[PDB]
Amino acid sequence: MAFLGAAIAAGLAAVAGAIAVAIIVKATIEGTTRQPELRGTLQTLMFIGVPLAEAVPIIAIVISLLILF
Amino acid sequence: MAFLGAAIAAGLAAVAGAIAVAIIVKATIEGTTRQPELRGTLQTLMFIGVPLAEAVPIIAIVISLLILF
Amino acid sequence: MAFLGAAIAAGLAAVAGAIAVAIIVKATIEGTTRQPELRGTLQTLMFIGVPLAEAVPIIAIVISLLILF
Amino acid sequence: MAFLGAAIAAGLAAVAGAIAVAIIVKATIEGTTRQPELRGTLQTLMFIGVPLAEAVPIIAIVISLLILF
Amino acid sequence: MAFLGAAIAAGLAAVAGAIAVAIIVKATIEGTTRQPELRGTLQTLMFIGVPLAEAVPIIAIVISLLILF
Amino acid sequence: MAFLGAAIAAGLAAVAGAIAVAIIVKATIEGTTRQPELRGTLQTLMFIGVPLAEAVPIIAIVISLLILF
Amino acid sequence: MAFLGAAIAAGLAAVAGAIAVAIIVKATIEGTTRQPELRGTLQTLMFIGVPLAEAVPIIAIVISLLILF
Amino acid sequence: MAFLGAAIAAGLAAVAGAIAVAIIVKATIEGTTRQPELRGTLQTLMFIGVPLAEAVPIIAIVISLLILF
Amino acid sequence: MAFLGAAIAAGLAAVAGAIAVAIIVKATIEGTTRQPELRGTLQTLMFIGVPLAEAVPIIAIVISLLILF
Amino acid sequence: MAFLGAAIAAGLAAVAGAIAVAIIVKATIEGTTRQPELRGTLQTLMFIGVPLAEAVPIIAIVISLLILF
Amino acid sequence: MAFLGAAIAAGLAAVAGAIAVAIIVKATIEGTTRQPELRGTLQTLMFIGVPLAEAVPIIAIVISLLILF
Amino acid sequence: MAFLGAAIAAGLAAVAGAIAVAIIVKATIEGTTRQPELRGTLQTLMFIGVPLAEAVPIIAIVISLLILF
Amino acid sequence: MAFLGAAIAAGLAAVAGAIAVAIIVKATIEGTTRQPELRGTLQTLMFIGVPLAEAVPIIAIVISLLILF
Ligand SMILES: CCCCCCCCCCCCOP(=O)([O-])OCC[N+](C)(C)C
Ligand SMILES: CCCCCCCCCCCCOP(=O)([O-])OCC[N+](C)(C)C
Ligand SMILES: CCCCCCCCCCCCOP(=O)([O-])OCC[N+](C)(C)C
Ligand SMILES: CCCCCCCCCCCCOP(=O)([O-])OCC[N+](C)(C)C
Ligand SMILES: CCCCCCCCCCCCOP(=O)([O-])OCC[N+](C)(C)C
Ligand SMILES: CCCCCCCCCCCCOP(=O)([O-])OCC[N+](C)(C)C
Ligand SMILES: CCCCCCCCCCCCOP(=O)([O-])OCC[N+](C)(C)C
Ligand SMILES: CCCCCCCCCCCCOP(=O)([O-])OCC[N+](C)(C)C
Ligand SMILES: CCCCCCCCCCCCOP(=O)([O-])OCC[N+](C)(C)C
Ligand SMILES: CCCCCCCCCCCCOP(=O)([O-])OCC[N+](C)(C)C
Ligand SMILES: CCCCCCCCCCCCOP(=O)([O-])OCC[N+](C)(C)C
Ligand SMILES: CCCCCCCCCCCCOP(=O)([O-])OCC[N+](C)(C)C
Ligand SMILES: CCCCCCCCCCCCOP(=O)([O-])OCC[N+](C)(C)C
Ligand code: NA
Ligand code: NA
Ligand code: NA
Ligand code: NA
Ligand code: NA
Ligand code: NA
Ligand code: NA
Ligand code: NA
Ligand code: NA
Ligand code: NA
Repeated sequence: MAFLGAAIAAGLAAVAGAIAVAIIVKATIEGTTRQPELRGTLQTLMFIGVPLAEAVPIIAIVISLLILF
Repeated sequence: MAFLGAAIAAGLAAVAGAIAVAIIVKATIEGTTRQPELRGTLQTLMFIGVPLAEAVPIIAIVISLLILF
Repeated sequence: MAFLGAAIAAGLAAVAGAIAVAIIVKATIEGTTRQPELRGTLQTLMFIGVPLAEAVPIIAIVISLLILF
Repeated sequence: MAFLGAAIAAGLAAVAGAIAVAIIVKATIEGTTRQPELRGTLQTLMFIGVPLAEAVPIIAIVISLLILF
Repeated sequence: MAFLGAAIAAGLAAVAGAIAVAIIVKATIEGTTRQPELRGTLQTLMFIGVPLAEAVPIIAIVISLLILF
Repeated sequence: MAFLGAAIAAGLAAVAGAIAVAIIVKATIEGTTRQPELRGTLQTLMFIGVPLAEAVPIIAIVISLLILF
Repeated sequence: MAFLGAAIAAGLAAVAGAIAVAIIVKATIEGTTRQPELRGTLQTLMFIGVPLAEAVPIIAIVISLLILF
Repeated sequence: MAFLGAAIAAGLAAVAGAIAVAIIVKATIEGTTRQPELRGTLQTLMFIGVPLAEAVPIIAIVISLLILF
Repeated sequence: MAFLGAAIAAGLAAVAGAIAVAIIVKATIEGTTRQPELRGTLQTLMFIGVPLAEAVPIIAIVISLLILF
Repeated sequence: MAFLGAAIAAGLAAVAGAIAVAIIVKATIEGTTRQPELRGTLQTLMFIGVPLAEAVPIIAIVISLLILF
Repeated sequence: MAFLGAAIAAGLAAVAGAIAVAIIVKATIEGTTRQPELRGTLQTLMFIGVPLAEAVPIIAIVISLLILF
Repeated sequence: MAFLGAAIAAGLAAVAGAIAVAIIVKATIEGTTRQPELRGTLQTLMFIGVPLAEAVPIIAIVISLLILF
Repeated sequence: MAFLGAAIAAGLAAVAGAIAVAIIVKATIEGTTRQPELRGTLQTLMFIGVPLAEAVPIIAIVISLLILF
């Protein structure tokens, strides 16, 4: 039950984080394609946004380990 | 049952928080691409919107922990 | 059952709240990118809309805590 | 089964009400962007539509409370 | 089972009624935005349409109460 | 089992009836917006199509009552 | 088991019939809007098409009652 | 199990057949609006396609009745 | 288990078959509408494709009957 | 367990196969509509693609029978 | 359990393999239609891509068999 | 439980790997069609992306085997 | 439950990572096709984005092995 729990928590967090980053990274690739001169502005948005999007997935991962220990 | 509960809360919280942020960050990246001159305005919307979107997912994380402890 | 229940309520409230805020903030970012003069106008709608969209999710959070305590 | 029932009613009602509101608010933001002279008219539609959309979710919340108490 | 049933009936009715109302209201807002002269005509379609969409969700709320009591 | 059954039939009937009506009403709001001279004509199709779409959801509500009583 | 079965059969039949009708009535409303002189023509296609789409859902409703009785 | 099986078979057959016919009728309505001259030609394709689409659902309904009786 | 099995095989076969045919017929209708002079040619693709698409659903139907009997 | 297994393998194989073929056939019909001179070319792509798309669904059918027998 | 296991690996691998191939082949057909001069190069892409898409679906099929045997 | 596990690992790995490869191969085909001068550029992108996308599904396949042995 | 747990974590991790990488690689390909000069800029974004998006999926894989061993 602890195993199932930890797995569901880890599993959903993986999906959460991976898709979220992918959406953001795509956005900056498309924007950069549209406006090469905004490369740096766009990249900084990516670097701010990724951590924000991974925050709760990371927490859920931690909880996943707490369930396992 | 406590493990499963906590996993579900954290897992769904992860999905909610991560995707929400991505939608918002993407919108911001796109907007800034269309209108570089609006950078700051759009970044303010991001910084306001992100916390607002995280609020309930964060509360569900607190509940996930209350279930575990 | 109480743990499982508390989780289902909080988890679903997280999704509901996070996604609804994303949709509203994204529309606000988009409206503003399109018509920068309506920046304040669109901001006011975001500030009215968000509490409205969070209302039921927040009540579900309370019910979650009630199920738990 | 009461906890599970309460949660299910409350969580679904939260998804229902939050997303319904997001859709209505997003329409209002899009409409006001295109036709700013109509902001009042549209805001009235939003203030009518929102309560209408929240009606069954709230009754489900009330049912969630009856299941608990 | 009475609790689980009542909650399933009420949860689904809320999803049904709220989303359906949102869709209709959105349409009315988009329509009124394109053709402001039609605002009353469109509003009458909303007021006729909303009760029709809510009809069966309301019946299912009654059934939810009949199962609960 | 009766309770669970009645709720599944009522809840699915609600989703069915509410969404279909919404689809049909949206379409008549959009059409009326594009071709206001067709107001009456389109309203007639709405009034024909709504009962038709509600037919089977209503039989299922009846079956829902038969399971409860 | 009979109750569950009757509910599943009737609930799936309601979704089926209601959505199918909705798709056809919508197509009819859109078509009529684009070509008002084909009102009768298209209305005939609706009246042929609806019974065809409703056919199996109605059989499933018969099976629902056979299961209930 | 027989009841639940007959129900799954008939309910899936209803979803399959109603949606399938709706897709085909819609195409026929859209085609006729686009190129009204082909009314009869498209109607023939509809009359050929509807029975073909309905074939496996109807067999599944028969299997439903075999499971029941 | 036999009953449940036969119903899953048959119901899934029905959805596969009916929707596959609809997609192909829809395409043939759209094709014919755009290029009336290819009527015969597009029809022949339809008569080749339906049997091909229906091939595995039909086997699934045989397996459903093997399970029953 | 063997009946439920055989039904799952077969019913999934049916959805896999039917839908894959429908997607390929539709693409052939659309291509032939747009470029009638490529008829034979596109038809050969269809005849290579369909067996390939069905290879795994077909193996899943064999495995389904191995489970029954 | 062995049976149910083999069925899930096989049906999943069937869905994965068929749909992937359908997407790749549809791409080849659409591209060949737009730029027939690239028939050979697009066909090489497809003959490289299809096996790569099938790699893990085929391994999963091997596992399904180890589970059975 | 082992069989079931192994099957969930391998079937999800199959879906994951297959669809991902299809998305990438499709993108390669569509781009080469728009810009045949870049067929080698695009193909190098494809040969880099594919192994990356398969990394985790391949590992997950290893795990599936560990579970089974 | 350890087996089932490890499989859920590894399988969800595979879907997460595969799709995220694919979305990103697709974006890179589309951008490179639209703007061949940015080839290297876009490729760097891809080499930053991929490791990022696979981070949490990799942690879930690690967790999958913990659960197993
Ligand atoms: C458990 C299932 C996991 C996978 C669920 C689906 C994964 C894919 C999610 C991403 C889908 C949406 O993409 P996107 O980049 O926002 O497109 C934006 C397109 N524009 C450029 C026009 C804005
Ligand atoms: C349980 C697993 C759940 C997986 C959830 C995955 C959901 C991903 C949804 C992301 C897609 C939405 O993207 P977005 O930025 O709103 O743009 C959409 C509108 N435009 C393209 C025009 C901008
Ligand atoms: C476990 C289940 C998780 C569910 C996750 C579902 C994610 C849904 C995300 C929805 C994102 C899209 O929103 P939106 O901007 O209103 O549409 C865009 C419309 N425009 C084309 C006008 C821009
Ligand atoms: C279990 C949790 C489920 C969460 C599901 C969330 C889904 C939210 C999707 C809502 C999408 C709302 O976009 P829409 O009204 O089509 O925009 C159309 C705007 N234009 C008319 C300008 C194009
Ligand atoms: C259990 C979770 C349930 C969540 C379900 C969410 C469903 C939301 C679907 C409704 C999305 C919008 O649709 P609509 O406004 O009719 O069309 C869009 C209008 N245009 C055609 C002009 C773009
Ligand atoms: C239990 C959860 C059930 C949720 C079910 C929600 C279903 C909502 C989808 C129905 C709204 C769709 O609107 P529509 O008029 O077809 O526009 C679609 C956009 N076009 C007109 C361009 C096609
Ligand atoms: C549990 C069941 C939940 C209910 C599921 C709801 C499904 C709703 C799907 C209904 C979608 C409406 O399609 P349609 O109007 O034929 O397309 C119109 C396309 N054009 C307007 C661009 C031509
Ligand atoms: C349990 C779920 C039951 C409800 C499922 C609803 C499925 C709706 C399927 C789609 C219904 C209508 O789209 P369609 O006729 O394919 O044309 C769309 C493409 N065109 C715009 C070119 C015409
Ligand atoms: C009951 C549970 C299972 C229900 C499954 C129902 C699924 C029905 C979905 C049928 C949709 C098929 O649309 P179509 O004609 O290929 O057009 C698609 C054209 N575009 C891709 C360009 C939009
Ligand atoms: C039990 C589960 C059953 C699920 C059944 C779902 C079936 C839905 C399949 C729908 C596939 C539709 O794709 P398509 O028409 O090839 O794309 C058309 C795109 N263009 C027109 C732009 C080329
Ligand atoms: C449980 C089993 C359910 C299986 C249901 C699988 C349904 C898969 C349907 C997937 C069809 C996707 O088509 P596609 O190639 O992306 O075309 C998109 C056309 N354009 C790129 C031009 C826009
Ligand atoms: C059991 C679950 C089975 C799920 C099967 C999922 C089907 C695969 C996903 C659907 C196909 C996604 O096509 P894509 O090339 O990414 O976007 C479209 C490319 N354009 C930019 C041209 C629009
Ligand atoms: C077991 C269930 C597994 C389901 C996995 C299904 C995954 C489907 C992934 C398909 C997502 C494709 O999004 P994307 O590449 O951003 O297209 C964006 C194209 N535009 C920019 C034109 C919008
Ligand atoms: Na973008
Ligand atoms: Na945007
Ligand atoms: Na918007
Ligand atoms: Na509208
Ligand atoms: Na319409
Ligand atoms: Na239409
Ligand atoms: Na059509
Ligand atoms: Na077509
Ligand atoms: Na592409
Ligand atoms: Na892109």
